Amino acid sequence: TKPLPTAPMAWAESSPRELAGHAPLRRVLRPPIARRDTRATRDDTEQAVDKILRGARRAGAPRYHLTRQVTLTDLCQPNAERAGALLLALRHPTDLPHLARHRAPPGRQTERLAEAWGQLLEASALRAGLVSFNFLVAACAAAYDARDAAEAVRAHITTNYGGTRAGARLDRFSECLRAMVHTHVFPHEVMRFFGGLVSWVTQDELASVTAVCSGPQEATHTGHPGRPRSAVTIPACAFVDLDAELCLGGPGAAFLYLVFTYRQCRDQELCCVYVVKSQLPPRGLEAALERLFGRLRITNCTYAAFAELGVMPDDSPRCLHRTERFGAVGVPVVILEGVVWRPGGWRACA
Amino acid sequence: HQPLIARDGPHPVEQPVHNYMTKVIDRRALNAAFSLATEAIALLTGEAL
Amino acid sequence: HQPLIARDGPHPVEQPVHNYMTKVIDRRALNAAFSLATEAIALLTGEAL
Amino acid sequence: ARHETGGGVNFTLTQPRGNVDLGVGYTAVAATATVRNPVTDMGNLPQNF
Amino acid sequence: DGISLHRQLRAIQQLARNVQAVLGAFERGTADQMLHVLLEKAPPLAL
Amino acid sequence: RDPPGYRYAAAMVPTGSILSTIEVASHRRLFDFFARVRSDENSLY
Amino acid sequence: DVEFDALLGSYCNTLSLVRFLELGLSVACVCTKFPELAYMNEGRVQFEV
Amino acid sequence: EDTEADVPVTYGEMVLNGANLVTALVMGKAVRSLDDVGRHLLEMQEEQL
Repeated sequence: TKPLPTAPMAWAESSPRELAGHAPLRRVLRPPIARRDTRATRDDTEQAVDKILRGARRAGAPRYHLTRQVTLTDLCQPNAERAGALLLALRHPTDLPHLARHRAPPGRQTERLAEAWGQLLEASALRAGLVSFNFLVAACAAAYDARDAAEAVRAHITTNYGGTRAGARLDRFSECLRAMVHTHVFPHEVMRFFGGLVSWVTQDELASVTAVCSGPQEATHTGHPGRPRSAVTIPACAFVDLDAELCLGGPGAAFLYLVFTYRQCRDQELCCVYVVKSQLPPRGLEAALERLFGRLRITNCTYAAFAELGVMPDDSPRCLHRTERFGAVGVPVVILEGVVWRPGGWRACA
Repeated sequence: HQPLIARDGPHPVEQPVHNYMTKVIDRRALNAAFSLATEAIALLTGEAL
Repeated sequence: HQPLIARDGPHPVEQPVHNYMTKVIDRRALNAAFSLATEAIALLTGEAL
Repeated sequence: ARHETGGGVNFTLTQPRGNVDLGVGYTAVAATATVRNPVTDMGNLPQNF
Repeated sequence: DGISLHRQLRAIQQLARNVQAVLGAFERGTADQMLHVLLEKAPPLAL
Repeated sequence: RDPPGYRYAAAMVPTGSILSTIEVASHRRLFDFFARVRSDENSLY
Repeated sequence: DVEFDALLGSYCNTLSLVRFLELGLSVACVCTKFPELAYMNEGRVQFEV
Repeated sequence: EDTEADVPVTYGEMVLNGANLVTALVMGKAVRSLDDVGRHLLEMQEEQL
């Protein structure tokens, strides 16, 4: 509104050459081709319409695609988990007891997934829903090494998620996950990336979750114009760098990847969810999965299954390590800053 | 409107005739390309001034 | 046209709806019969005068 | 909120609000007058386990 | 462009209808909630 | 069936208003050309 | 031959526009508008007895 | 509540005299009063909404 930063101030309002571009176009000339040679309210409602009319006088910023999806709140809880977490959508659940009968190698129990999932519908009642990211960490917490913060994820879930004995669902949904790998219907073939949390509107039994299926994170209309900001938070058991572990100190844009690990043994099967940050091409990633996760390759013939997640566009990608309070429990959480979401597909490595 | 000519028998008589056609307009276009260059955008825009 | 009433979620939002329709006439008639008599034709014409 | 779909363009409008019920003690009563159609036929349908 | 001038009108009204029919949904929208509110403050007479 | 859509230019200048308002689609079969629109549509123009 | 169809004239509606403040029910409400609310966190009200 | 009622006398009349005729012959259609619809599709094209 006519400040005194008058050098580049015109450039941020969209510039100085734009009036010069409009000088040869609009200011001059006769070309295209020429010839030869009622005290408070009203005006409060009046300045309300004036707050509408100024938006009609005129019409940089990137583009979004917001997605809404009304989802029951058994497994995931957008209430407990703050704005800026990952969300993972699921398929339809009744295809699970039939596809386990066919894709199973001979000598395995096909009727395990039909009963393990059947005891979660009987545990979540104590339909393509949603599972948030922080709920999924504590289910696979029994296969992470430091294990101090894998139990910190499990601490705030049983006490804060909407639902009676979500920890009973945790030992059932992880039993559902351990029934996935055994019955050969793999969990990467079910989980679908949904956007990061910007807002959610709940009700009885269900919630209207809004997210960002494509775009940046930090400038979304959150819904509350008091706080139009939202940063991405990931717990420290799933966050795996690859720049420090290989002395790769060179700057550049960084990529984000989801990574699953499988472990196929006779009634000793583990699950793990990792979120890998790297500067590597997606064609030059499976060699790194050979390097760290060749340990489960010897015991296993798919052993890993990954998917793209998004891009940190900074020449120096920026990380933070704080302990946010999920209710009354502090969990070590890696903070990612300025993430531009671009989804992708999955991959098998048999 | 076509004409006749009268004739003697025993040839059965011919009557005045008429003709009606319509036709359907057929449609075409033409094309030519004007393309500019980047620096020419900068100068006209006023950015490189 | 049809009015609206706004609502809270999680009801999917509803938009104004406009109903357009046309009706087609249906055709009828009436009937009545006037009949004269024979001789009454003669007299009016004047034939029997 | 402007979010385009289907080639169209959507404008969703929202008016945030708040409600406090400033009565102490019961300020409203709802009495049931009549009865319309009882929905469920009162039948004999046994249950199967 | 000559027709098109006739066409805007045919489009511009189609805002007027929508602009009215929408804002209406709020007035009628309020009176809705008061009911859905007052039905939950209110116990029945017999009780 | 020959249900020609109604003529918007003429209907732009109506002869007289309707009075009662009802959900119309409830009973269709009275009409011939019947159309619903959500808030606006492309063919109107 | 001469034939034609016809429009015997068209009829619109008028959406009845309703101010809430018209209805009797406006007695129950006490309606005071924030021009700025969504900024606000929990508001409170106080009673003494 | 009353005995003698007031009643209109005449019918209405729709005659094709005028430009509404030509379209019946040439165009093959008719509009009830085209001497008005035809008019107000001119002023509207100018003034307002």
